[PDB]
Amino acid sequence: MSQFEKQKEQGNSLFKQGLYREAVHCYDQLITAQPQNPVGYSNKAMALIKLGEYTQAIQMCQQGLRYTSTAEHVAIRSKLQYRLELAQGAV
Amino acid sequence: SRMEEVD
Ligand SMILES: [Cl-]
Repeated sequence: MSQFEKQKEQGNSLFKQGLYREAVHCYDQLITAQPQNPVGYSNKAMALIKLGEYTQAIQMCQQGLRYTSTAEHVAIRSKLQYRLELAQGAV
Repeated sequence: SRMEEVD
């Protein structure tokens, strides 16, 4: 495992343990170390949502998407979940 | 992993 993958597994272990602020802090180190890797932003956004920090989550999602290419094999469940939120938002 | 999970 590279250092990034080790730091990432630690953030993920904290996240799975329900230690969300702790995970955020590790995820911040992913962003710092690899600023063009969407995974830090995506992981940090989930931990933020768990904490009810919705505004910073939105900021992390927008930032991570700047470094994400197209995804051409999207699952149907994902589309149902996204379209549900998109539409709830638009109402 | 699932939508609700980390990566
Ligand atoms: Cl997907």
